[PDB]
Amino acid sequence: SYVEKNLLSSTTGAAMVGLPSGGNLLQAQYFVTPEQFGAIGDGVTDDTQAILKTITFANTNNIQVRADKNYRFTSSIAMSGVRWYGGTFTGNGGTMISTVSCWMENVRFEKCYVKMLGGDCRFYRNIFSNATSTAAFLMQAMTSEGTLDFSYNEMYGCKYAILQQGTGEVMTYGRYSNNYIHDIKGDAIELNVVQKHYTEGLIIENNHIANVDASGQGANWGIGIGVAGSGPYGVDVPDSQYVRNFSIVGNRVYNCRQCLHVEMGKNFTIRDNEVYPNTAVSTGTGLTTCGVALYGCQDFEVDGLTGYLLNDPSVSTRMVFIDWGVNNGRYAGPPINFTIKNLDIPESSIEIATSGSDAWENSTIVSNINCNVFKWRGLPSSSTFNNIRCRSIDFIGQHGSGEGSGGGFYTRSQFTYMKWVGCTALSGDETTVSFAKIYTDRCDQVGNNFGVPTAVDGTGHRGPVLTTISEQYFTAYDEFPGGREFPTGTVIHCASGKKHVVTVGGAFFSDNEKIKATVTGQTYLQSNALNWASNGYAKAAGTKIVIPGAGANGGDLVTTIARATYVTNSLYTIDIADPIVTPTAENTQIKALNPVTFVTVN
Amino acid sequence: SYVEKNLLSSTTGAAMVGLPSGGNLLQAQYFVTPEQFGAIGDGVTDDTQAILKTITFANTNNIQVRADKNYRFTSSIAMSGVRWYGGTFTGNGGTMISTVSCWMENVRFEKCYVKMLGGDCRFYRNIFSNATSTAAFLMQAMTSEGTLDFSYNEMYGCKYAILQQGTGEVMTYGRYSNNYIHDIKGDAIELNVVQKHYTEGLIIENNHIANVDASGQGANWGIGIGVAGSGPYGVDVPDSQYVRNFSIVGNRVYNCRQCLHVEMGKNFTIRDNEVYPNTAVSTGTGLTTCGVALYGCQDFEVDGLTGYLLNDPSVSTRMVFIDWGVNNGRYAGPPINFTIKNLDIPESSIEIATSGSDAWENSTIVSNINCNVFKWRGLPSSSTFNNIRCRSIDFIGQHGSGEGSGGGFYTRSQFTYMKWVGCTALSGDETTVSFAKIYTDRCDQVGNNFGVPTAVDGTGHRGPVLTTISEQYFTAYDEFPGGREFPTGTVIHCASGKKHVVTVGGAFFSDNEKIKATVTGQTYLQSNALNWASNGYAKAAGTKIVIPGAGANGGDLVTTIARATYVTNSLYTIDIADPIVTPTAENTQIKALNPVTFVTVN
Amino acid sequence: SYVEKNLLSSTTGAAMVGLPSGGNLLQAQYFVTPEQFGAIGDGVTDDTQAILKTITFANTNNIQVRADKNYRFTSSIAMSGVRWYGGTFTGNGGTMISTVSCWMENVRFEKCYVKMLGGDCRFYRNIFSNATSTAAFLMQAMTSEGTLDFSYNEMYGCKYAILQQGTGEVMTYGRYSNNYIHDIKGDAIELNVVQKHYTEGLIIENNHIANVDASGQGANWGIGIGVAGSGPYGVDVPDSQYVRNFSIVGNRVYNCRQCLHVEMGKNFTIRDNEVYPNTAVSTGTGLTTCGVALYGCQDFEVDGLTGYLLNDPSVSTRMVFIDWGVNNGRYAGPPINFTIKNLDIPESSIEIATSGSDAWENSTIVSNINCNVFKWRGLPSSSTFNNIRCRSIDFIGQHGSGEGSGGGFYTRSQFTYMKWVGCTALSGDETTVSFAKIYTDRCDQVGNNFGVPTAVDGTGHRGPVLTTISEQYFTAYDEFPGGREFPTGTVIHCASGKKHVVTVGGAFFSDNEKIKATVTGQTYLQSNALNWASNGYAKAAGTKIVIPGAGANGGDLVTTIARATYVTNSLYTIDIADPIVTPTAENTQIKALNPVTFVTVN
Ligand SMILES: C[C@@H]1O[C@@H](O[C@H]2[C@@H](O)[C@H](O)[C@H](O[C@@H]3[C@@H](O)[C@H](O)O[C@H](CO)[C@H]3O)O[C@H]2C)[C@@H](O)[C@H](O[C@H]2O[C@H](CO)[C@H](O)[C@H](O[C@@H]3O[C@H](C(=O)O)[C@@H](O[C@H]4O[C@@H]5CO[C@@](C)(C(=O)O)O[C@@H]5[C@H](O)[C@H]4O)[C@H](O)[C@H]3O)[C@H]2O)[C@@H]1O
Ligand SMILES: C[C@@H]1O[C@@H](O[C@H]2[C@@H](O)[C@H](O)[C@H](O[C@@H]3[C@@H](O)[C@H](O)O[C@H](CO)[C@H]3O)O[C@H]2C)[C@@H](O)[C@H](O[C@H]2O[C@H](CO)[C@H](O)[C@H](O[C@@H]3O[C@H](C(=O)O)[C@@H](O[C@H]4O[C@@H]5CO[C@@](C)(C(=O)O)O[C@@H]5[C@H](O)[C@H]4O)[C@H](O)[C@H]3O)[C@H]2O)[C@@H]1O
Ligand SMILES: C[C@@H]1O[C@@H](O[C@H]2[C@@H](O)[C@H](O)[C@H](O[C@@H]3[C@@H](O)[C@H](O)O[C@H](CO)[C@H]3O)O[C@H]2C)[C@@H](O)[C@H](O[C@H]2O[C@H](CO)[C@H](O)[C@H](O[C@@H]3O[C@H](C(=O)O)[C@@H](O[C@H]4O[C@@H]5CO[C@@](C)(C(=O)O)O[C@@H]5[C@H](O)[C@H]4O)[C@H](O)[C@H]3O)[C@H]2O)[C@@H]1O
Ligand SMILES: [Mg+2]
Ligand SMILES: [Mg+2]
Ligand SMILES: [Mg+2]
Repeated sequence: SYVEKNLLSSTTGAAMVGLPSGGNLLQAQYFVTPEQFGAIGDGVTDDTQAILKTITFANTNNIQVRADKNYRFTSSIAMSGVRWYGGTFTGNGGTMISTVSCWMENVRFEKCYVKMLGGDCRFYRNIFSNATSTAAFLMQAMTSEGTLDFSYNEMYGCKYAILQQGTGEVMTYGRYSNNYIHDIKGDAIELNVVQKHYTEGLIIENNHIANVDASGQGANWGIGIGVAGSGPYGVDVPDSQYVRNFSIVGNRVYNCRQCLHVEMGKNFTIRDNEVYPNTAVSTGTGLTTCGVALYGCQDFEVDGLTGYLLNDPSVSTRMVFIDWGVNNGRYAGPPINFTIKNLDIPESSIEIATSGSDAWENSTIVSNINCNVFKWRGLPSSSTFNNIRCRSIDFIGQHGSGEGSGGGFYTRSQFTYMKWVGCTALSGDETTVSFAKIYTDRCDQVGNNFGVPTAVDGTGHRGPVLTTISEQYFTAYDEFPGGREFPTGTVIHCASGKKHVVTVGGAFFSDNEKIKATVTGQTYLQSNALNWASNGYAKAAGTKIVIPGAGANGGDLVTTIARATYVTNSLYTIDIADPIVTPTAENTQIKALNPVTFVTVN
Repeated sequence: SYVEKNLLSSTTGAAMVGLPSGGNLLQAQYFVTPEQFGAIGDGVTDDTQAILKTITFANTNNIQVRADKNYRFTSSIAMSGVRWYGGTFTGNGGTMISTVSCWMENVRFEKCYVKMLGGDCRFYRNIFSNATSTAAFLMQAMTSEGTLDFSYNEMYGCKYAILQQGTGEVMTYGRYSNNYIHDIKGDAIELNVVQKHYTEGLIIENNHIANVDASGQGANWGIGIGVAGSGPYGVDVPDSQYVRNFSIVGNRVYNCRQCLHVEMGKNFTIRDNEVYPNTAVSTGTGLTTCGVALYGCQDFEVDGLTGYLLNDPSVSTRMVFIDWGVNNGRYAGPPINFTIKNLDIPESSIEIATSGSDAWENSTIVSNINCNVFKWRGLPSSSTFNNIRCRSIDFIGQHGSGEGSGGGFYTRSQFTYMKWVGCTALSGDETTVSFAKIYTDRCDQVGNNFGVPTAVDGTGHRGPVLTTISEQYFTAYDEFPGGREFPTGTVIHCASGKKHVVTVGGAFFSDNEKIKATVTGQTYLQSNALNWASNGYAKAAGTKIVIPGAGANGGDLVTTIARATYVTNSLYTIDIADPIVTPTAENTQIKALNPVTFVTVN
Repeated sequence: SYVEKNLLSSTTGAAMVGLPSGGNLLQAQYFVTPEQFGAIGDGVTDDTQAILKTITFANTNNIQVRADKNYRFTSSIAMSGVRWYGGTFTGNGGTMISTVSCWMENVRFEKCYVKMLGGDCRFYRNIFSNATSTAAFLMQAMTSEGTLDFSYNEMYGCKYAILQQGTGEVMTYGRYSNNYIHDIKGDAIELNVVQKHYTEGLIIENNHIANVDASGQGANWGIGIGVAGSGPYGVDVPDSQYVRNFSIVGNRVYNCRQCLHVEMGKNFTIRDNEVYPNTAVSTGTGLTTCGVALYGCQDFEVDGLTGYLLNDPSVSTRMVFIDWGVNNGRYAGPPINFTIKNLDIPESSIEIATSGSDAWENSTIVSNINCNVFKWRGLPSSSTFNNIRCRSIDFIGQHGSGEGSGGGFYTRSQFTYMKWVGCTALSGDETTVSFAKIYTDRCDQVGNNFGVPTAVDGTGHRGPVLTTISEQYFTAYDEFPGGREFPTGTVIHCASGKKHVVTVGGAFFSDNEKIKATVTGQTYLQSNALNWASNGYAKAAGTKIVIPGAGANGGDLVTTIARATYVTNSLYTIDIADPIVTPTAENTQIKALNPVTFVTVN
């Protein structure tokens, strides 16, 4: 009347054991484990065949796998339809596990990698550690269309972490969110030639990436997050060559040679990312150091960016780099129809190369920027520049050969529009801007601390020649205000009713100016003739001046007034931004860099 | 000395089996399974009663349920306090499972739906598939106050996915985050008449929604994400009728007739959503196609929007639609106190209808916009418009009957303020704006490529009559600059000291202008008399001109200069934006659309 | 031939039971449970020793723990390397569980707290309820370097929820995301003196916090989210004293005395948070009520803020408070190099106290703001103010002793720059601004509804004395436009060619103005002499006026025209913003607050 030794060991033996529910143990087997198929789980014993039987059994009976041990395996394993919770797989270094419609949580993939081959796959709260394959999580040549949620995983110690190659069946939708990827030697997330994919959306969001160092590795290795469509680049190539409708939002990329990269992307947004590039990592892989690098892209925004470069600024300050593509050594595919905005990168610089044509429109917006150098090439059909705080401007509109990517390639004889509102180029006391070849038919400009010159490409080609009057002042006195630069066209209205019109932009310094002798290294000047605390002979900080003979080897010294008139040692004094190089003798003149001409009415 | 066959099958039988811990199997029963209560799990056998006993046992003993099979059930199941992990429920199509204070993970609800009835409920990493009930996840007539975290679930194949009806006990807090909802025939997330709910917050964030097609379904079906308070609409109805303090952030809604909808919302934010409306889906359900539709709302912002419409633009370009509500065929409840900003939707259009009164203030801000048509009705007590790039402006301030929602209903005789700074209305070569009925006491305007006319509603009612001078220019020459439009009040300062004041805004074209004969379809004009490459007879691109007799049936052709003066075939030439319709003979005049009048001082 | 009673109970007994896989029950033991070590799980029996053996066994054999019951424990438990799923721990109130490299999910920590001591720890989907210890989740004196993911947990009923004390080994990286913290009596998230920590990043994002009420508790208790570096404060103290490179993004903090707090932070961002402060909670703990409070911080942005205060506005409207630090009763450490932008807080106020020096630069940006009072102290080396909508401005540049934090401490004689573009100070009909001590060398200002006066700190010290002309108007008539305020320097161009230049800013009211008698409480005035519907004697709403003798005790009444000229009862009428206090007799004069002086040319 007792249970037999046999039968209890049979495939129905658990049916003999009662449980508090009133059912039996056989009814409690909601899973299988690899140990039930012979796995040792010691991380050393070869468990490959045990794993294969588990997968076969789970597929055939549609039963989830539970595991907690460490399964050493030595050759490829194919999985289809499996739900797997827990455990560690330990490959040879780069051994492959393929998944079709697989759901995996709390798994550690040690010294191996997962290759997704199709279906609806889901990966949560896993660890991918120490892979020596090209990628730790690979999407390539899928045999059926896929969707993917790849979220809250941690990946480290590998080469590429997440890599997609766009051959095969399409991924229609993918979310890559809240992963933690660190201490790797390839890209953290690279989606290569995926223009056909992600029709219903690609979203790469809230990933935290740290220490991407591809030193000594292959070409292009070491990008933080990268998305690539298909060449050839070109302003008019078909929409189907581009990766479209995707977003890269809220990620953090620390200590990486090139944090964010897109080429041949269209209709996309790069929003609120935080990046810390470093010239010193991924040595030899050929990447241009920066936070955001975009090539040949159209119809996109960069909206919100923070961080700074970790290397010394003398090596690089490049943070935003928006450029043409290249086909076989020839530039092609200017970026067009884009918005750069809300960047908070005061230490770091922006470089943009675009274009404009009669054959297609290009409308650009740059807005709400805090940066270091703002460097720009190209003349869109319309370009607006609003609330840019920068430390210098390096700007050429219709740039020619030798003046930047695609110089000379396109021109636009039709209506060309530009606007500059509320911008500030200022570093300490210096306002440092350079503008050229702005062949605009209309240019509105207000609220800037500088004037923007526009140019004419052949007589009559941009309408009547006009100068926008951006500054007008009132003085309670009649004498022209000295020592302060005014652009051409500036009007001064006097309380008496007189008015001055500036016909050659510049500043007034009397021909009777005399300064005290100077010595090398001196950063102030003192008056030996005129009253610099009068309005007519005043000295305004920010004004560019020339001190004859005071520069290197007796050249003229061009400098900036750093502090306006004050009295010390009973003399009128100003400070200059650059020290005297060659000493000057008593009663040397000082002059404006740009001497004003004005006319007076009444 | 051997175990009996009986007793081992008893409810304590597992106590006889030793484990490596040194305990017994009975101590390892941390869960129950449905199979322990007779469930077959084959998806075909009716397991309803087995499921009910499981729920009873789990509730009574506070023990979690584990499952992995497929439980066909055929009538309603009520659950309270249950923690359930895994398995598939398969109903008849719309069979109900109710939950009170339930926690569910990794469950598939197939052909059935969950109805939440109260407590603190949590749903993670579930699938809701193929429901034929009205909603797949329903909140209605809760019998106790609730909180809800509904996150990282996938829902598809249903009618409504998530639906709340606000009757019963309140949901005090709810987070709906990171769900994937697709291929449905009702709304993806609809919270209807929930003004009493969400005192401690409603947050709808980072959901990815795709393919919402309610064609052939009931009224209003097919909204992407919708939130509704209670009628009647009205500017002064009680705060308690509104859904308040909620947020809709970071969602993606692809291929949906009306992606985001709020009515009777107050103190809310719609931030950084990406939407792709489509006129072709939800045929017959009566929705206005767009990305964001807001009715009767107050104290809100739309901050950040991307995407575009999937249908052909000839059918619709409507993306943002902010409008009054309607009570029984009468408009009521103008939107007031709102901010529209940071929209990146260059292909798509914005339509806003508001109002202003002496009885209440309405302060509006529209800022940092990239859009197609900007259409506006209504005159707030203060309205600011900053850094708007658009392709046309269609604007009426105090709009009357027949000119938009609520036209004529309210007026404001007190101080009314408006500002336009740094805006651009431009499509290729055309600046296309229409303004009327701007009855402002002060209007500041700078940095725009157009002038904003203000109007007076009865003599003296807006102070002395002033025209803001928005443009002033300098010329090195005395002749008036030809061929370029200047608003009324424009001042031209000459290097000689002369000045021109524009007393009737417009452009100068000499009465002696003669052009060569033209033929139908021609898009250029050539001079037969004057030197168009002189400043006085210049031709600026963007200027609107009239070619007598060249329009349809010999009407005048109003067009725009597309390219300023150039020489070809030894003649001064300009391009026009619109082709000649009716041919013109040699020595026809060309004129400004708006002929200038100016006076010259000196 | 039957199984023995013994042996089946042995540590290998499960090996005798067959399963459908063909393996045995021993191979299915992927976990241990506390009941296998003697735990009763009734929440009452002391299970402390049972828990300790479980931890020992799990550590020694590297096996996960599963649990579902309620384990009462009574003294500290140390855990290292454990993977624990499920169950409830119930301490004495504040009993400690320590973790080193622990992974915990679906656990409830009742009346106890977790103290993290190092390694890589992970906490998901847990509940921390009713702790009476100082904190429910404590990081302090870690014995090895840590990383932490603390996400999707719920915490309530405690004192501090999450607290870190920065002594011991560093946390190199931490993500605190998507938690739900409510009904607590300390801070929700407080990271105190952690300047050495988070080299690879600190990210606090998408947490929902509600009801933080530290009434009756210790000093500083009741902050929503707080991050603190190390004193002493000071503009030039070493970088190592600051918490750096962190972010506080997307959180919601409802009903809290001080929602967000940072002191001694550098290179950080506070982005898109929603906050609802309340003066009534945390009574006695000494916190300044507001949404965001920053002390002594540098190189940071506040980007995006919504919400409002829950108390009556008469008690407080303070929402943003950016201030110096304090060392031993002396202010020190001005905030420098910061950007305040994208704030949508129309009901609530902003208070900023900064500084500027020759010894270091300070570049500030305030942009795209909707607020109530905008209060500012301090004169940076460069400061820009763009698209600020506010209800009043309270501004002093180089503020002195008694005029705000750090008044008098620093001055900058070198180039000092300021810009105001497109700002609006307006409350109903009143434009209420106060500016002083703006000692700038250049100040660009356009598109505002007010003028910004700049000042000179000693003759000659800011260059020639200039007034920016911010407004110019055109009139079709010659008479000066009456009843409307114009800043000094305003130019009016007449259609006749005449021009008026405003030499003393103000408004024109004729000396022949006479009004009808008034009575107390009256809010309109009526003309008894002049035609107020003429341009020369016009009355513009918004103009500040003086009614002699009409204020309290026969003082002059200074008020604002609320409605421009209209006719009622056959008399020219205006409305005023403030009622008559002391009655005035027939034929009293009305005057401008600021009487204009102008000169006319021609
Ligand atoms: C050096 C290089 O590194 C990676 O590529 C980088 C980068 O260097 C490259 O320049 C490119 O950079 C992008 C750039 O073009 C674009 O302009 O900008 C992007 C930024 O947005 C840049 O990222 O792409 C990067 C990813 C490697 O991907 C790359 O590999 C490729 O070249 C080598 C030749 O040197 C090989 O030819 C690779 O070929 C693949 O190799 C696998 C493999 O595992 O062997 C094949 O797979 C299969 O066959 C094996 C055989 O064994 C069995 C039978 C088994 O045991 O199971 O099956 C195995 C496996 O499961 C099978 O799938 C692939 O089919 C094959 O395509 C080629 O990918 C290079 O190393
Ligand atoms: C056509 C319509 O579709 C949905 O409503 C849509 C939309 O059409 C409608 O216009 C509205 O649109 C909103 C609009 O008003 C506002 O202005 O803008 C919003 C955008 O922000 C728009 O969304 O709301 C939308 C949701 C349906 O919700 C709607 O249903 C309603 O009308 C029909 C009549 O045609 C019914 O009267 C519905 O009544 C509910 O029906 C259920 C039910 O299951 O039968 C009731 O429940 C219970 O009783 C059954 C009986 O069986 C047992 C005993 C059992 O076996 O267990 O219990 C069952 C169940 O568990 C019980 O709860 C509800 O109580 C009852 O209210 C009504 O909802 C319509 O179909
Ligand atoms: C009142 C106060 O509340 C908290 O501190 C608040 C706040 O009041 C304080 O002003 C400060 O505020 C910050 C402010 O300075 C800065 O400027 O701005 C920040 C905003 O960004 C403000 O937050 O910090 C806040 C957190 C408490 O933290 C604080 O505690 C501290 O003071 C008291 C004295 O009144 C104690 O001295 C605390 O000392 C700690 O106490 C524990 C303990 O549990 O006893 C010690 O731990 C250990 O020893 C016990 C003994 O038992 C065993 C043997 C066992 O049974 O296992 O081990 C136990 C435990 O496991 C051991 O760790 C700590 O080592 C010790 O440091 C002191 O923290 C005060 O209550
Ligand atoms: Mg777009
Ligand atoms: Mg608000
Ligand atoms: Mg920074």
